[PDB]
Amino acid sequence: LRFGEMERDCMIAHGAASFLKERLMEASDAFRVHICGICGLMTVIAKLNHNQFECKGCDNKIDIYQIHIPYAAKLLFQELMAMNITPRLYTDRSRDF
Amino acid sequence: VGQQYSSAPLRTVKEVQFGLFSPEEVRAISVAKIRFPETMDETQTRAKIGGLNDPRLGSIDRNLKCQTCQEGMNECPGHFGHIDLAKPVFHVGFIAKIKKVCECVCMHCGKLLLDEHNELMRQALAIKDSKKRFAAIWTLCKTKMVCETDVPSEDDPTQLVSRGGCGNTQPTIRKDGLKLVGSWKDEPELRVLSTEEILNIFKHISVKDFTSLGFNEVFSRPEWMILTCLPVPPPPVRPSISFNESQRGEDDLTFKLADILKANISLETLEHNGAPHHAIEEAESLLQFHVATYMDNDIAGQPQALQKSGRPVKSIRARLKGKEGRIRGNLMGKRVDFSARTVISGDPNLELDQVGVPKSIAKTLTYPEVVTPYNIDRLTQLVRNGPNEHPGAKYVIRDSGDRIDLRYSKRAGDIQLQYGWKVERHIMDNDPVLFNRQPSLHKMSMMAHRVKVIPYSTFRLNLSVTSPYNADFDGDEMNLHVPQSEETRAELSQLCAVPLQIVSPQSNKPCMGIVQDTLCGIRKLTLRDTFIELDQVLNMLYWVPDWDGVIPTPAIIKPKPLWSGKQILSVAIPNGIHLQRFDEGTTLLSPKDNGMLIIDGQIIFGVVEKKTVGSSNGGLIHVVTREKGPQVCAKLFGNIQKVVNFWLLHNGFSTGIGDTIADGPTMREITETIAEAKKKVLDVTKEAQANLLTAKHGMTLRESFEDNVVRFLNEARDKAGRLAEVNLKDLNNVKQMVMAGSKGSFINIAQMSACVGQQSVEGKRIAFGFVDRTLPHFSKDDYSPESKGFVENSYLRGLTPQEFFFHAMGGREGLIDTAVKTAETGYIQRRLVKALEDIMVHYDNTTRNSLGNVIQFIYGEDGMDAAHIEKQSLDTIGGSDAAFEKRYRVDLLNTDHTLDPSLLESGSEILGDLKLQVLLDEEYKQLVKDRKFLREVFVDGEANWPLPVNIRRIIQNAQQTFHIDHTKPSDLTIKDIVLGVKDLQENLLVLRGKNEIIQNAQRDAVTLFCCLLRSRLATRRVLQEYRLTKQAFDWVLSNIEAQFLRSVVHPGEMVGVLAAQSIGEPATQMTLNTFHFAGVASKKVTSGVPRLKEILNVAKNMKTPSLTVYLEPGHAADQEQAKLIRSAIEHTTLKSVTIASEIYYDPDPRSTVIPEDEEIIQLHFSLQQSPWLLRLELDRAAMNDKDLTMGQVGERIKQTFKNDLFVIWSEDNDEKLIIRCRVVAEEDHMLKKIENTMLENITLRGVENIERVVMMKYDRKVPSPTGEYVKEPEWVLETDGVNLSEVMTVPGIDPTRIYTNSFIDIMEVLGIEAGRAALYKEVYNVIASDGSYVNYRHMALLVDVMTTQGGLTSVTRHGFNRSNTGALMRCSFEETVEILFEAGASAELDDCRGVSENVILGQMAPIGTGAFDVMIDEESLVKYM
Amino acid sequence: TTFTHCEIHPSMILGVAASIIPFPDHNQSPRNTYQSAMGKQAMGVFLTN
Amino acid sequence: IFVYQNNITPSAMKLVPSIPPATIETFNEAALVVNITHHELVPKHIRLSSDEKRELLKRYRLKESQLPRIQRADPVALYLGLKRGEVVKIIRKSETSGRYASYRICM
Amino acid sequence: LYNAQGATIERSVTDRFTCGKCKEKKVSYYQLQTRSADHPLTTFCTCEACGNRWKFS
Amino acid sequence: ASRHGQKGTIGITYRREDMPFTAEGIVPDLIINPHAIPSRMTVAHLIEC
Amino acid sequence: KAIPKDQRATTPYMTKYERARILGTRALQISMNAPVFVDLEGETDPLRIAMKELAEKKIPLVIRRYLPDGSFEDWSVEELIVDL
Amino acid sequence: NQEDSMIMNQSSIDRGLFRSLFFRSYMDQEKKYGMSITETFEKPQRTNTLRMKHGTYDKLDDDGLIAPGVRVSGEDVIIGKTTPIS
DNA sequence: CTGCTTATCGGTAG
DNA sequence: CTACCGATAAGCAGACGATCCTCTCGAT
RNA sequence: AUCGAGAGGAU
Ligand SMILES: [Mg+2]
Ligand SMILES: [Zn+2]
Ligand SMILES: [Zn+2]
Ligand SMILES: [Zn+2]
Ligand SMILES: [Zn+2]
Repeated sequence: LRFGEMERDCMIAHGAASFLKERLMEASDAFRVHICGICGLMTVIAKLNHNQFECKGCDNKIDIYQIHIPYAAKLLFQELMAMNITPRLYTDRSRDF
Repeated sequence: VGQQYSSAPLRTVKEVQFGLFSPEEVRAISVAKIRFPETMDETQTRAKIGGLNDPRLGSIDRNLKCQTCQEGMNECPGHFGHIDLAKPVFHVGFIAKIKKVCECVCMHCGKLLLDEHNELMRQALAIKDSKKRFAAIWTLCKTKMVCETDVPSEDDPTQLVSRGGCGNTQPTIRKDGLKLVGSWKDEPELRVLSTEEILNIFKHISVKDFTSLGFNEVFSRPEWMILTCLPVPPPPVRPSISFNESQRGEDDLTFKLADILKANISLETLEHNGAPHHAIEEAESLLQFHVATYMDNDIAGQPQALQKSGRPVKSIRARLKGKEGRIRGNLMGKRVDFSARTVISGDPNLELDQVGVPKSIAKTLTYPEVVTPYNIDRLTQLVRNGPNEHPGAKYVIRDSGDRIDLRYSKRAGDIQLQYGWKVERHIMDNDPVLFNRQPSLHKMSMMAHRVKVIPYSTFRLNLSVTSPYNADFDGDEMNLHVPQSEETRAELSQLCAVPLQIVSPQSNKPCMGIVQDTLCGIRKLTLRDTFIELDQVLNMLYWVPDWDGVIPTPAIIKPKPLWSGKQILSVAIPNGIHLQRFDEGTTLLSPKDNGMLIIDGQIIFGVVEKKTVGSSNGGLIHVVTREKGPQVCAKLFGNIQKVVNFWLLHNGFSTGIGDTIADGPTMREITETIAEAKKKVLDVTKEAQANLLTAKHGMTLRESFEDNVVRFLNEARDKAGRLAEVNLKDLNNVKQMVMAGSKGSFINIAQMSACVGQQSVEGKRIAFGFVDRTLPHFSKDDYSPESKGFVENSYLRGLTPQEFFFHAMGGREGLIDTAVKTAETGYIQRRLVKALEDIMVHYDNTTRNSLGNVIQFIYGEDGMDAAHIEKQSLDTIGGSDAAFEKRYRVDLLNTDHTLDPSLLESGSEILGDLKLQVLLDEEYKQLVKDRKFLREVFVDGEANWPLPVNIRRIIQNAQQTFHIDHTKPSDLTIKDIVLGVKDLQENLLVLRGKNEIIQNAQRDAVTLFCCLLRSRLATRRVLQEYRLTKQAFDWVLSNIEAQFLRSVVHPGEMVGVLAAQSIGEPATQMTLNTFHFAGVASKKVTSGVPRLKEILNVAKNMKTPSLTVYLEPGHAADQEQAKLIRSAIEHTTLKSVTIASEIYYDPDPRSTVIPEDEEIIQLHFSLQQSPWLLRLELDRAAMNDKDLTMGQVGERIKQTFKNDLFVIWSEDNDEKLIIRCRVVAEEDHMLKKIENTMLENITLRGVENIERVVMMKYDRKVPSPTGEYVKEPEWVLETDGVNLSEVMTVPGIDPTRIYTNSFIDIMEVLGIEAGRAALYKEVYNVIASDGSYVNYRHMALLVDVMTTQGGLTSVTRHGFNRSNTGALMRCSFEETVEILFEAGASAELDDCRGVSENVILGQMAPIGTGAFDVMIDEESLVKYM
Repeated sequence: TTFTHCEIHPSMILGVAASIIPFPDHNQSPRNTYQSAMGKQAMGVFLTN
Repeated sequence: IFVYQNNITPSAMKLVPSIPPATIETFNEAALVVNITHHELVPKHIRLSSDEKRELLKRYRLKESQLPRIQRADPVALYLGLKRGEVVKIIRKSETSGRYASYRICM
Repeated sequence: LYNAQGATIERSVTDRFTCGKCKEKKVSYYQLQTRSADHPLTTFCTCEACGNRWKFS
Repeated sequence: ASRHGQKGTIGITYRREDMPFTAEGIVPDLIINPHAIPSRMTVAHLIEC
Repeated sequence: KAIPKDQRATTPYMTKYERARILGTRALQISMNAPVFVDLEGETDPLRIAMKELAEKKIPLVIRRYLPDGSFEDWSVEELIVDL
Repeated sequence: NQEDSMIMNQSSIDRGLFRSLFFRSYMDQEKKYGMSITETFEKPQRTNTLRMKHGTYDKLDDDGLIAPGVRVSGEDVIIGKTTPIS
C-alpha cells in the first residue's frame, strides 16, 4: 500500500524519524551506489570482486564512496543528467554555518 | 542492502551541488560512442548492436556482461553514453535565460552592457543573491541597445572614460518556436540567431562576467546552456518490456533517442554531401525539435509531438511533475512492504491501545528477530511450526548472505538455529504496529497499537479510539505497517502509541472519549433510581480486571442489601481521583443529581455522562491522564467499558416509532401554534401588499418582507419543537439518548415529532425558478410559506409532494459544497503542510526552519507543549475594585481587615506586626500591578485563558489528600507563604541562559503563568478560602513546579507540520460559500473557505474590503455626531446627488427660457459666453444625508474647470435646486467632453474608493468607574472599499483603533509588525466562524512564517516556494523541474538539513528522534563491571 | 381554480432506484439519495437466464 | 529631516544620499498627521546599539541574516529612521505569556 | 438616519441550549452542512450574547 | 443495508442460544443499534418495520 | 565548536525524542548479543530490558545535542533526569 | 452492534440467510499470424522454452481446460495455452 | 478570479 | 519651444486544483 | 506487466 505524502507528514509530526527512513528504505527502494569523491556523479565503474573502482574522466581509483539511497532517487539523479543537469553528491560539508 | 559487500566506505550525503553538463565532461564520462539509431539485431541475431543501447552500458538478457563489470541486473546501475551533435542546440527549458543573457550582453566583444561607471548598476551588482542580482541586472540591461565605446566618468559631465570596443547596435529579441529573432535599428534588419553563433558569443563572456550573472566558473557556464554533446540515459532509465524471446517492446524515451539520432544523422548527411546551402537548416530545426521535445513537451509552441497512434509521449519532464511523478509520487510517498488492509470492526472487549489482527494477516506479515540465548528456546519452536500454524515463521537468514524459505526447503524440519541469525517470524501478540486510517491529517490519524491475533477477517479496534481515526464500521478499511528494527519499533511505542496520543495538541483537550452504548448506558446505570443486587453486582465486580478483590459494602442494607450503580461503577475509577463540576442547579445536595463530585475514586453525587466522561476538557479522562499517567489512563477506558457494557447487555435499550409520537393535546397545541404562526405571516404579507411595510435599516421592502417571514416560521418551528420536546417523558429512548450525549441533538426530536420546517437555497427560501412561481402547481405570486417551501409536517406524519420536492432541493445544497468543497480544501491543506514542514523547536528553545532562520524566539510565545494547557480563570482581572479588596487584601493593622485568628494558629500574635506587613504590602503592590497589567493585555476583560498546570485541581487534591478540616486553625506563617510563592517564581524555568538577554526574556515567558499563581497563591486566599497547611502548601508548590516542567515543549517537536495540520484539519470542516448575508444584499461579507483562500494567498484584490472606523473617545455615543463623520468619509460625487443632466438652447444669458428659473438670474445679476446651457437638478434628499449646501456644490465645479465655465446655482429654499453653467466651431461637441467630467471625475466630500458608509451600534465592555467590567456601547461606522492611508487622517475618529480586514494594507501603512497582528486576527475569525478552536501557537506560527522575511510571503507557489531553501525541498511542491533547471543553472547548493532532502535521499531526517547524535562513552563503560 | 392539467399521481417524480424506497416522504431528504446509490450494489436475481 | 508638502523633483531627491556622513530624510505632510506608533496594533520598536546587537547575535547564536527582517522603508522603520544592518527589539504583548520580545534586522 | 444604520441580525433563539461563555439560554443556529446524513449532519449554533461558536455531529 | 441508507457490517455472529428471544420464542436474525435513528433521522425505517 | 561540560544551558530533562532513541539503540545492541549491565530478573524482551537498564541508569551513551551554529552539548543518560 | 455494525444470528446464517452464489468467468483466445503461426491450448510440460506458472497444472484434461466437475482453489491453472515462437 | 510584459502620457533636460 | 527619459495605467497570461482503496475494459 | 480512459468504496 502507498505511504502517501500525508502519511509521511504524520510521521514527521510524531517525530519518529528512524521509522520514516525504514518506510523509505528497507521496505521500498533501498539501493546502493558508488560516487566519485571529486566530480560527485553516478559514473564509478564497480568491479566488486577484484576490488577495483576507477573513474574515467575524473581519474580516480582511490577516492570513492558508497551511498545508501532509494532507487527512485538514483533514477531522478540520472534522468536529470539526461537533461544536462549535474546533481552532485558529496559526503562531507565544507560550508559550515 | 543491495546485495554483495563492497570495499568502498559507507558515508551519507551532506551536500548536493547543482550545476550543468559541459561537453568536455560529457565525453570524458561516456563509455559508449552512440552513432546508430537501431536497437539490437546484428541482422536479427539475438544480441544488441554497438550503436544504441548496449554499446557498453547495461544489458538485458540476464547477462553479467556489462564491460566485465559483471554484476548485472540488480547491482550495476546505468552507464551513460554520449552522442556527438553536428550543430549546437537550445536546451528546451533554458530558452528564457538564453534570451535574457543575450539581452544582457553585446555581441562581437562579449561584455556586460553596463559597467560600474553606471551607478544604478552598482546597487544591482551589490545584491548578495545570484537570483535577484541577475533580476535587477536584467531590468537595467533590457533598455540598452548600443555597445558603448566611451562612457561618462566619475568626475565631470564633459569628460568620458573609455572601456569597451566597437559599438554596434543591438537587437530586440523575441521568442518564436525554438529560435531567437531580432531587429537591428532605419527599417529592421530581420534575421534569426544561430545556435552556432550564440555559443561563440557565450564562450567569449569574461570569467568575472559570469559570476556577476547567476553562473559559476566551474559548475555552470552560460556556454553550457547550449547543447553540443548530449548524454544518453542507460536502460534502467528507459527499460524495455520483454516477452520471452523474439518479442521486444521498448520504452518511449528510447524511440526519442532514435528519432534524435536519425535526425542528427540526416544532418551530417548534408554537411559532408552536396548540401543545398539553406535547405540544410530546414532539417536543422528538426534536430532542434527532437532534442527539445525529448526533455519537455507541454510548451508554448503548439506541436504536441505525437508518436503514431496519437501518443503524446512522456518527455523526461512529465516523469517528474507532481502527483504520480518521480518526485512527489515516487520519492516523498513510496509504496511500501510489510503492510496490510481490511475491513475494520468494533470490539468492546479489547483495550484501547489494542488492535485485533486477523490470523491470516499475522501469518503473512513478519518480524525479523535476531537470535539470542534470550529467545532461542522460543524462536526455534517457531521455525519448527513452519509458516502455516500461527506461532511460527517463514524465513531463516544465516549470517552468510542467503535466505532459507521455510515453505519449501527440504530442511524446514531439521534446521539448527545459531546465535546471531535472523528468524523472520509471524506477527505475534503484543508487537507494536503503526495503525492508520486515511485521509490522514492528524497525529491521531496515525497511532501505534498492540497486535492481538484473532480469527475472522476483520481488523478490530476499540470504540473509544474511533473519533481520532474518524471511523464507523459501515465498510471502512485501514492500513497497518509493521516496524522491522528493535530501534524502529521502539520509536513507535514511545511516541506513536495510542495512550501517549490522548491529549490532542491542536485543541488543548483530550480527543478520545466514551461514545454510544457505553456512554448511553453509563447514564442509565448512574441514576440513583438504578439499583443492583447481590448476584449481578458480583459479576460486574469480577469484570473489572483491577478490582481490589474486596466487594464494597452495600449502599443499602435494610430489608434487602442493594447496591447503587454509582457505587460499583466507582470500582472503575481508581484511587486518589478528584473531580468537581456543579452544573446549573447544583448545590452540594443537588435536588436534580446535576453536575458531579468525585472524591477518592468514588462517585458521591451526579449522574455520569458526556460532560463528565466525554472528550470534555474539565472531565474524568483529562484528569486521570494528568493525574495518573497514559498507561494508567488507557486502562481506565477498558474498565468503564467492560462493566457498563455488561450491565447494559442485561438491562436493554431500544427505539421505536413510539419514541416520536407526542400527546393528543400536545400535537393539537403544536398544529395550533403553527396556525397562529401562519396568520402572523399572512398579515405581514398584506401589510406588505398595501404598501404599509417599513423599510428597516436592513434594506429593501422586499428584503425586509423575507427577513420578517423567515423569522416567523423559524421562530414557529423552534417553539413547536420545545412543545414536543417537553411532552417527551423520561422513559423515552430518543430523549434518553439526547441526555446521555450518545447521539441525537434536540432538533432531531423537533423535526421528527413536531415539524420539519423551512428549507433554504443559498440563504433565502426557494426561488421562482418557474417565472413568478416555484412549482407549476401554484398560481403566480404565491409568496406564502407552503408555496415558498415551508414543510409543515413532522417526519412521522410524512411530507406532501410539494414539501417532499422543496425539501429535496434544500437537501442537495450540502452534497454540492461537499464536492466543490473538498477539492480546494485539500489543496490548502497540502499547501500549509508543505509551507511549514522543517520548522522545529531547537534545543535553545528557539524555533527555526531548515535554513537556520529564527521564526519564533520561544515556541508559541511561551515555550509550552500545546498538549499541556487548559482554560484556567485569571481571577485577578475580573470583578470590581470592591470585590478585589474584599478578597486579596490582608491588612494586619486594621481591626476589620485582618486574618481572623480563628484561621491561623499564629494570627492572634500577628495583629499589628509592622515587619510582616511590609512583606504583606508587597503581595498587594504586585497583585495590583498584575491587575493594571492584565487589563492591558486582555482588553475584553476576558479571564479564561490557555495556561499550563491546572491549579484548581492541583489544590483540590491537597484538599482531600491530607483530609484538612475547616474547623481547626492552620500552621503556616505569612512569611511561609509570600516568601514561598515568590521562591517558586524563580524555579519555573523555560529558557535557561546564564546571562542577561536570556534571563530577561525568560521572565517574559513566565510572566503570564505567574499572575495565575499570585492569583491563587495569595494570603487571604490560601488561608481563608481553602485552608492549606504548612505541609499541604509545600506539597502544592512541589507539584506546581514539576507539572510545569513537564509542560514545557521538547526540542525536536516538529511544530511546522503539527501547526499546519491543526489549521488544515478544521479548514477541511469548513463550509464552502455559505453566506449568511446573501439575502440582505449590499451588506455582504466573505465567509468560510474562499475567505481563507484569500488570506493564504496574500490576495491583492478582495471581495469584501471593509474597514472599520471607531469614533473619538468622547463623541462616541452621540447619534448625530455619527452621521457627521459619516458624511465626511463617504465618497460623495456630483453623480451621487444629481437627478437629471439637461442641455438647453438658451440664447440670451439675461433671461432664462425656462420660467421655473426666472427668479434665479435676478439675483446673480443684481449683485460673451455661449448659448448652450447645461442644467443640473440636484435632489434635496441626498444633499442632506451628506451635509452640503448649494454654494458648496457650486464653488466646487467653478474651481474644477476654473474661470472658463460660467457657473451659477440656486439656493437651499427653492422648490427645485438647479446648477446652470455655460461654456466660453463645434461647441455642442465640447459640451459633452465636459458632460462626463462633471460626473466620474469630481469629488465633493469624501475619500475615494469609500462607497457606502454604514453606522452601527456596537457593544463594548469597559472598566466601569466602580471597577466592574460594564457594557458601554459606542457608535461605529463600517465601510465598503479601502483607503486606510487617508481615512485614518480624518478628524473626529479614533485613529488608534481603525481596522481593516485588508491586513495587507495595515502593513503598508502601519508597519509589518502591525500587519502580522492584523493577519493573525484575520485568520482567527475565519477559523472562529466555523465554531472551531485552534491553539494560538499553531496559527501564530503560520502567521509568523508569512512575516519574518520582511513583507507578506504568500503560502502559494509565488510565495514561500521562491525562498532560499534547498533546491530539493522547493521542488517537492508545484513548480518542480522548473526549479531544478534553474537550480543547476545558477550553481545552487542544497544544505540538506531540510526534511524533504533527507527524505528524498532516504536518510534519517533531523526530526525529533533524529535531532542529535548518541555516542558511546568510553569512560562510563569502564565503570560498569 | 383555473386548472388545466392534473398529475397522474405525485409518486411518479421518482426515478427507478428511488421508487423502491418505502415511505420516502417520511425520510430526511438526502437519506433517499444515499439509498439510491447502494441498491445498485446489491445482490438480487438480475435476470433468469 | 526635510518635510515636503506635495512632492519634490526626482532630481532634488537624489541630492540626498550624496553627502556622507550625514544622511538626509524626506517626509510627506499627509504621512505625518497621525502618529502610527500610537495605533492599538503597533508595538514599540526599539533600536539596539551595535553593542547590544553584537551582544544579541552571540546569545542566540545567529548568523545575522537568520534574524527576522524589517523592510527598509517600513513605516515604523522610517519613523525611527533605520539603516541597513541595525536591529529592532520589537517587544509585543502576548495572549499566552504577558509580554513577548522579538527582533528585526533592517533590510 | 434610518438609511445610515445597517442590517440587524435577527434570528430566533432557543432555550434548549447550553452556552460556555455566558451559560445563557440564548442560542441560535443554522442547519448544515458538511456531510448530510450517513454519517450524520453538522449543526452550527451561535451565541448572540457572547459570540462563541461550536458544532455538533 | 436496509432500504434507507442505513448501512453497516456484521460485527459478530451469535447463535440462537445467545440471542435475545421473546416470550413467543422467536429470535432476531439482525440486531441494529438504537443510535442509528436520532442522528440520521430515518423514520420510514421504523415505519417499514 | 565544543561547549564544555560547564556553561550548560539545554534542558537537564531527557526529552521524549532522546529517550525514545536511547532505549532504541540499546534494545538494538541487546538484541545483538551484547553484554547487559543489569540483572535480568526473568526478562526476555530487549526493549523491556533496556527499560530496566534505564531506571537503574546503567546505559553508557552520550547524547550530543546540537545548537544551530554547529556547537553542541554532550549529555550522558547518567546525568539526564528521566521524569515523564 | 455499535456504530454502523450489526449482530447477525449465525443459526439463521446456517439455515441459509443471505447466502449467495458467485460466478466469475475467465476467457482466452488462440491468436493467428499473417503468416500462419497460431497459438495452442494444451497441458504443457517443460521442454526447451520451459517458462511456466507455479500452480498445479494437473487439474487440466488435455484439450487445455478443466472439467466443470472439478474444484479449483489456490493459484491453480484453469487454461493451458502455449505460444510456439522461434 | 492575477503576475509580468507593453504601450501612452506628462514631466524635465540640451 | 522639441528632445527623450521616467512613472503610471492598463492589457493579456499561467499551473495549481482531497487522500487512499478495489473493479472493468482497450491499445505500438 | 507498460501505457489511455470508464465504473465503484471510505470521510
Ligand atoms: Mg465509512
Ligand atoms: Zn568522478
Ligand atoms: Zn556495468
Ligand atoms: Zn560589442
Ligand atoms: Zn455564548
